[PDB]
Amino acid sequence: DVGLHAAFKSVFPIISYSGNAALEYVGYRLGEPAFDVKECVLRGVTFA
Repeated sequence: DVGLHAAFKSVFPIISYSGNAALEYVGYRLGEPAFDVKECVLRGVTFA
C-alpha cells in the first residue's frame, strides 16, 4: 500500500536512454532516530 515503499516501486525500474543499464529497487531500510525528541527540542535537530 501507499508509503515510501509505494513511491519506490513507483519509480523502481529504470532503463538507460538508448542504453542497456537498469536500477532495480530492493526493500529500503529505515534508520534509527539519531536524537530523542526532547533532545531534538533542546537542540533543534527536527527529530529526524
